[PDB]
Amino acid sequence: STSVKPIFSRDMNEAKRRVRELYRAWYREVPNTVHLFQLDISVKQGRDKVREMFKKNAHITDPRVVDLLVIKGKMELEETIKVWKQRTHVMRFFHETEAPRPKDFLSKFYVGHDP
Amino acid sequence: TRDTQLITVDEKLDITTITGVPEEHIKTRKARIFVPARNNMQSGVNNTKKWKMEFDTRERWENPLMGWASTADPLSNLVLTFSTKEDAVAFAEKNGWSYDVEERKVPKPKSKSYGANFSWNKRTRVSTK
Amino acid sequence: KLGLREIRIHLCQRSPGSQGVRDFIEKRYVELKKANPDLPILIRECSDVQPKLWARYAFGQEKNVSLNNFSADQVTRALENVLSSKA
Amino acid sequence: DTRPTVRPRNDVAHKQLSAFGEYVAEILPKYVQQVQVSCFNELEICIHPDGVIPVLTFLRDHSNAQFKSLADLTAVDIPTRQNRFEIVYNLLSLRFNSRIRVKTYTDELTPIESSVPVYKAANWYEREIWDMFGVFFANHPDLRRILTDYGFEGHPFRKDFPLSGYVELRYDDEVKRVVAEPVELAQEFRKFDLNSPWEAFPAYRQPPE
Amino acid sequence: PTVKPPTARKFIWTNHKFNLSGTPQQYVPYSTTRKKIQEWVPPSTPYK
Amino acid sequence: GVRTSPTGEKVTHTGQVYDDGDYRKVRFVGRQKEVNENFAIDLIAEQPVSQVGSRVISCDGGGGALGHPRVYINLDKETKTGTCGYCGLQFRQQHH
Amino acid sequence: SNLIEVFVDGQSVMVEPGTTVLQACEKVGMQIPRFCYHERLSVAGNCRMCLVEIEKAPKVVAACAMPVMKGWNILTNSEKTKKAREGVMEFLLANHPLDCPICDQGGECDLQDQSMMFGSDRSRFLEGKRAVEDKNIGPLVKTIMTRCIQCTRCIRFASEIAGVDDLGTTGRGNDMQVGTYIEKMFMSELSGNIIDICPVGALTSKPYAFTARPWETRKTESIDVMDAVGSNIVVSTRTGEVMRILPRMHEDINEEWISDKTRFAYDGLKRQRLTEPMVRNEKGLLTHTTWEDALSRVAGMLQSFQGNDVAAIAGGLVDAEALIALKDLLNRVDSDTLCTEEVFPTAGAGTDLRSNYLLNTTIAGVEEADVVLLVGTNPRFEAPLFNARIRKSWLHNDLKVALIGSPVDLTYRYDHLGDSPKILQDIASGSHPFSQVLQEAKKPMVILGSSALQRNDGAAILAAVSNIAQKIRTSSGVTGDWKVMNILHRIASQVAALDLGYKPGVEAIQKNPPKMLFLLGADGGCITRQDLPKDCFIVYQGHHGDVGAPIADVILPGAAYTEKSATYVNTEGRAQQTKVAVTPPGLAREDWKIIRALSEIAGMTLPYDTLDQVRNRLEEVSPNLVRYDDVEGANYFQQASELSKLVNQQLLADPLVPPQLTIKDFYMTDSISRASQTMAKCVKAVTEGAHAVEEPSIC
Amino acid sequence: PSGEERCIACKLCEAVCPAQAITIEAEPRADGSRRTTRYDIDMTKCIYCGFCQEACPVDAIVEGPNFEFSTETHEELLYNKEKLLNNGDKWEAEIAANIQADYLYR
Ligand code: SF4
Ligand code: SF4
Ligand code: SF4
Ligand code: SF4
Ligand code: FES
Ligand SMILES: [K+]
Ligand SMILES: [Zn+2]
Repeated sequence: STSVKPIFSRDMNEAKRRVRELYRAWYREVPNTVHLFQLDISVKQGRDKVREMFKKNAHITDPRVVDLLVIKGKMELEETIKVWKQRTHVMRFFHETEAPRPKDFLSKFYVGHDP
Repeated sequence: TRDTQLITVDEKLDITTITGVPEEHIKTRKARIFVPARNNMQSGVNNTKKWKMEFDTRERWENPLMGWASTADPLSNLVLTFSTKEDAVAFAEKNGWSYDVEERKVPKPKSKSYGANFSWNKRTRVSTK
Repeated sequence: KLGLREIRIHLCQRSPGSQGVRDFIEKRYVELKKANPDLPILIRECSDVQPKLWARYAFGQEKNVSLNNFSADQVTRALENVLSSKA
Repeated sequence: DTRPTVRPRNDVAHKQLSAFGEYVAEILPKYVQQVQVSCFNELEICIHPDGVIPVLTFLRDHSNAQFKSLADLTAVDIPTRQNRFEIVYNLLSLRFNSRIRVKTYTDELTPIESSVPVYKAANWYEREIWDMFGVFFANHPDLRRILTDYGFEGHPFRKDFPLSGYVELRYDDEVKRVVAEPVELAQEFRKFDLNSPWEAFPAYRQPPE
Repeated sequence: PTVKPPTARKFIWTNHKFNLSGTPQQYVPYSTTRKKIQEWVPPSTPYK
Repeated sequence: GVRTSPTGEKVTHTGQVYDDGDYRKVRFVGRQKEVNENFAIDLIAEQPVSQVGSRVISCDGGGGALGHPRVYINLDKETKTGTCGYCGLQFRQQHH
Repeated sequence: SNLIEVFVDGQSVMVEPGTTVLQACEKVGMQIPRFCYHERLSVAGNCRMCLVEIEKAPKVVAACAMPVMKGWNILTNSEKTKKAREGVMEFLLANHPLDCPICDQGGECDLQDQSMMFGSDRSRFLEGKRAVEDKNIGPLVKTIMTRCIQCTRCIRFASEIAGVDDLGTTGRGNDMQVGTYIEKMFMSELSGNIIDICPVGALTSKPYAFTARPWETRKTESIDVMDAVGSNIVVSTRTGEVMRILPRMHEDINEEWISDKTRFAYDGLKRQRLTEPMVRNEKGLLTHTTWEDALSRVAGMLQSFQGNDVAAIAGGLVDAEALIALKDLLNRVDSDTLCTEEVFPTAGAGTDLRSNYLLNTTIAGVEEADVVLLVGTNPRFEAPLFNARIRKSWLHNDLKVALIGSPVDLTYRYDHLGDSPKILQDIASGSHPFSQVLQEAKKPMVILGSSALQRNDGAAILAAVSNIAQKIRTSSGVTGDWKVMNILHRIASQVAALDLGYKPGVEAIQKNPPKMLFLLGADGGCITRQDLPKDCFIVYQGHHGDVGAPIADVILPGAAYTEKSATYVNTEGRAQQTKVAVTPPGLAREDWKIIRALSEIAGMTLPYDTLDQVRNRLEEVSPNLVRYDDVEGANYFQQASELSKLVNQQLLADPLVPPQLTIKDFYMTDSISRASQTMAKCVKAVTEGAHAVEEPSIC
Repeated sequence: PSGEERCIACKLCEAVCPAQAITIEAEPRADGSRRTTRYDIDMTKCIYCGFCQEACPVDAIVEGPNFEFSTETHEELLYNKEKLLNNGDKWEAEIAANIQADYLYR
């Protein structure tokens, strides 16, 4: 039952190799992206954001899911490197317009009914 | 048999990260797995044959301009259909939603006798047809 | 103050592990209530629950004691621990 | 066929297509799981997802088939099934003036083998399936989004994706660019419950549970 | 209409109006329904 | 008919008017609130009751297929006038 | 065993003898068409739409009334069966009015749907149609009787469920008219349910008239709180508004019926609502403010005062989540003065044992009982759906019913023992003739209403009634597990509050008058400002402005039962959860969130921020409040009686007069109902008639 | 012809509208008639398909002849009941004549 067709990785050790390789490519590419897209952020800010995205999923332990996340990341790399994206797409990771939303009970209580 | 060369994964299935759903609409949403009640205004029972999954209701407010009903809940009109409770629970679990299961209410079998309407010594005798 | 304010006993109706708690209720609970009239001792049965003894002291502090697989005498001593010693 | 309002029946095709289904099942037992022919005469072959290339190549190249054209390749999301995604191949044979549907299945994480080696038309169809349903086709020349926006996260055609999505776009003068924000609708989509409580088609009545 | 004239109803406009967009006579949308939830009016007296 | 509120705003045939403290009446500043002056409740009442000589009468609204679905109205109660559920026309049974 | 074998379209099904063709077809998943048959009503066999062919038989049989015979093969999809359905539908629609656009039954009509599936697509009726007079049977049911198909479901329901024989057939033939003949109102605690059973638009809801259509309404499955039966319901919402209340079938509670109050009191939730926090100004008048200010004023006094100076009173429509939340907040100031408005004797084992304050026999148990003794209660009005269960057993199982109270109309003939409480002592001693009945009864059932316990002699009645139950139950005649003693509650919050540890009644609040009082939905006027230390800081949290709000110094708006997911425990002890259908109106918030916020402002932050965390706390205080739709048995009845005998109080001479004697007292008992304008029309009707309440009905 | 509104709030137009452009709320009128309190058409959601005039059983809602109603603002294209009634009273003479010509094909 648990026997399942793999995507690329046969174990988490082989998958975590692809995660690290992907982080390398992203880390090289932020300096060019800031220059090419003419963004008003720093290279450190972009490299921090890459770290944040890689940290969000820091809990997964399924080799197949990690492969898909790596596949999706690599696609976003082809888009950004080849300038298929635009300045609006690259800057959507930073959520500049979204004013900070309350994250404490009292603040949520004063504004609305949401959990 | 299948000769693809397979791997063993003993982890539970969790696909939350690869579905594109914002975090707020996973952690804080409560799913309801139920068999819809029959509309008491009609006697048909074909809308009680399949399980459904719904989500908690959230705020709707009046549009200032026209008074329409405005919402910020993306999962407001999302209703899923399942053949079984097990299938529904599996789908919720792999998508990381918290769920509450309510068991099917089946009409109880009954005793129906047209003769009892004309009983000799019982209270089932009807006074009008 | 810091004395006892409430006692709650949770158990099952048909489980084997809670047999001890059922024995105390059937025999020694009546004696206890007369001894401590104004204290609220709440027995709340529910199917397939590990038996427990909850005690609420003043200002909301609460303690729990598991009564699983306890004999009736042990239950009496545990209640005597709560009633005697107070937080 | 003198009933004005009722679709005529063609039994000659039903006998012909049924026999060809037996023909395929006999030749490809290793993958064929079910063969059915419909009332309106269409043959469907249902296969294990590991026989996509063998079955498609046989149908394309066998001299008693010659299904050289891939009319369409799509997917259907059925959440209740543990393998929620049904992959459907519709093929056309100009030599014999016939059509055949091939069906297989997969789930969120299990890949299917790309059919590009068999039909070069499948390149874009497979990209659309990935973009819209999230099914991964292994050994594809270039698998990437084709219909969704750049950076779009999610697979819209899954039954669990909201119709209006999770984000919406507008132009913000402060940042002088188009920005994405969570979706708020002035008028919420009104879900109409239209199904009737009374059964309509007895012949499809499902056995009681 | 000089030959086959339109039927006469009382409610039909006697004076036609050209497009009124961009003018003081323009149409402004609004809701035609009354309030749904009435609200408790507190007493006008000082209790105690 | 159109009656005006103490603020001056016209009231609609649905009874809608913005109360004194509502900010939404600013949308009418420099523009207008469009209200139809022909109130259908007042115009139907003007139509005379029809005297007929049967316990049951039919109404199609006039025009045949250009009216409303045909219905039959009972006129056996002499404390009221039979009214059509579509067109609002009233009928009465004429004492034989 | 005794099962016989029949075939439905060739597939074998084993059915008990006496089963009908209809019921047999169900067991294979086929629903025979129907207009007159209802599983909870008597068989009539008059619509003729159930007709079905039996193979090797020349005549079609009415499935609703014909028992199956061994070997029969039932042809549900045969040409003869299909042609019979088409003919019947053709006769049904011949004189039917063309009213679907103006008929509120559109989209949920069985005549429409069964015409589409089992009827023809066109008419060959080239004649005129019948027209019928309209009949006023009250302000709740609209009659457009030209749409009636003469199914006699309303006649049977009133006779066989409501016990009222006011509906009948006048005339014969095509001119046969359902009605009252005279000008009469079908007013009853179950009147509205004729609307549901009527498969057409002949009977419809006046309050709901024209407001919506079936397809545009979202269905929310919640619970009713107007009473303690916990009737399961459906709340139909459109565009963030509540449009109607419909029954949801639960066999062991409400079957498929609800009371008129449950059905027609939803319109009071749109009037006299609390939408914004309010505080007193210098002049002494309540003025609108913000949650920040109002919660700060309340928290300052909570910090200042402590112990018995802080008190709370819980009302009838309070959820368990809020009840425990308030308890924790007041406990953290070392106050146990948590009180209700509904008295329950605290003598003996009081609330220590659940069995002492629950309807232990369950609602469904009445069907298995042989004798029922009712003490100091009008179950018709205190629990309309519970009385309907009694009448069912009265009708089908020949149950015997006795009453010790004022002679009321329960819709079934009963033995009136008397009104003085002293009869309860005689029934024990054996003097009274009814004593033998309880002793000869295999499964007797004794029911005491919470209304009678409100008397100053309540503790005496409970022990006397308890003593009766012990004697007969102890005698070997009663079975191993039959539970004889029962309490019938009229309030939805009581059982949960008792389970949670609340003190029943406001006696403790008058012994030690408090300087700060939380009124959590308490609109019953139990405690007023003449009973409290002058300068009391009263806090009212609720959804309506009725009696508690105008006297308070701070008002904290709260949600209603349609606006929150909350736990309510019925008289049985079964816990059921409501679900959100609309959200709280203005600046209103969920009840347990107001307390949780207040705790943080005051420093006494509670250990729960989510609903699933406050429900875990409910499990700690009572594990049964999270087991939804399960009845948990209570035992240890003998232990409770032993304690009750100790005190020995004295019964009073006052006769047992139920609070509600006529229908007029039924319609307005809580804040939501008092606000409702429909329940106001009902009261006006049963006091003066339809002389003034009658309204035009044209469509 | 009396001046009474043809609409009876059946809501068939609302149900068939492929674009969900119609919003309707109804209540009993002071004379007991089934009439609308809201009838709103969002003309920036409409596809001008005419399904709502096919569905109407009383010939109440019609797509008229006019095509020259372009506006300078979006809000002017969110039509309410009063706007739609004024258009009917504005265009009734032409609307009725066109129906007379085509009602035999319908
Ligand atoms: S009851 Fe109403 S909806 Fe049903 S067929 Fe008759 S008119 Fe139409
Ligand atoms: S009024 Fe309704 S329930 Fe009564 S006989 Fe007529 S159709 Fe049946
Ligand atoms: S014409 Fe416009 S309003 Fe009418 S049904 Fe079509 S889209 Fe809807
Ligand atoms: S416009 Fe016509 S279809 Fe729409 S609600 Fe009115 S009568 Fe019904
Ligand atoms: S359902 Fe059998 S005659 Fe009506
Ligand atoms: K009805
Ligand atoms: Zn008419």
